[PDB]
Amino acid sequence: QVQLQESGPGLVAPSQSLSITCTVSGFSLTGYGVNWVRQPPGKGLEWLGMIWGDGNTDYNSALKSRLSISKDNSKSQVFLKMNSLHTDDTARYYCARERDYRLDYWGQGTTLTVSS
Amino acid sequence: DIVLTQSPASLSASVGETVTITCRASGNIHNYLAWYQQKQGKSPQLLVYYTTTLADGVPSRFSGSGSGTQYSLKINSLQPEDFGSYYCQHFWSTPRTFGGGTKLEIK
Amino acid sequence: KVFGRCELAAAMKRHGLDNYRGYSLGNWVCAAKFESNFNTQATNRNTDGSTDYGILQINSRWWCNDGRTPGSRNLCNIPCSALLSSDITASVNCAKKIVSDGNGMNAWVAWRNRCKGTDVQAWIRGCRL
Repeated sequence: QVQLQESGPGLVAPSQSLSITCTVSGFSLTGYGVNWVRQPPGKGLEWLGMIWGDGNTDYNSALKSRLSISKDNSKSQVFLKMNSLHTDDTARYYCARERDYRLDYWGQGTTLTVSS
Repeated sequence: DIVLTQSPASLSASVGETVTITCRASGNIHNYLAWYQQKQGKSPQLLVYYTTTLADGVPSRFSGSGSGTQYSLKINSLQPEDFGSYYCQHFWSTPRTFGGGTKLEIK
Repeated sequence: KVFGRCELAAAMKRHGLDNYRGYSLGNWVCAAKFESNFNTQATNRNTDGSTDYGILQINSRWWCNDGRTPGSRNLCNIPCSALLSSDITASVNCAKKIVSDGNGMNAWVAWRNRCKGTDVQAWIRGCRL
């Protein structure tokens, strides 16, 4: 059964770095990519980046300097690390499995609010 | 970066109508385009990938078409559970981007 | 014949492999790179009387008949030397028999261990198609 589940801090001040976890089950992280996508309140989807099965990463052009994605294949976890947080980073964050150029399974998302 | 222009922003429709949603790419994405449906308060769900191929379990009333840079999703004889938002996404190299979304709502 | 990546890609698309059973074209070019290193005459003897033939390294005990392997099933119903051609039609038609569903490319160990999960589209970007 393919499952992806995000866990994150919920609320953060600009002085913190954000770390969100995606724990997956039902597939190996060596055979699939995992993408990270966010959606601001009542807005459309925004692509943040990905990590391929082989460990290579690719990022959204504008956000690349603030983002870092990594994974631990034995723990079945993928991490999105984000720093220099702004209030426009308030969104629902999603990890989704990529299988041969489509995102076929999505997590439920975690809501993050960026405060003062 | 290839940008996708999706239109319309909203569509009002009755059950049983056929509607069409379009995404135009600023550069050739070579058929690597996917469509997602997002119901109120749910995760996006894959509908169509590589322009025309229905995902497992999607009903045949959804059809995708397009080539090069203009692409369409057509929903024939839409049903109560088809109302929600729809998004297109390209997969030609990186960065990937999404269309701005179309809200399909009840008339 | 040793193919160039774009030329093999164009020939594969002409024979219906692009999105065959949901597999994008780059998968098929990445498999040929790691299996035969794009050589139509490639051959591999195994630790059993089977030998793998041609561009997609098709096995003589199961898919083609070489009249030399103990137990030949010959499910593609083809002689193994027909697969050693510079035209890839025979090799593609047998590969299409092998891949009966969306998990069938696991038939090639090199694709599963070296292509699956990587950016296989990199093999066709910039090719005319």
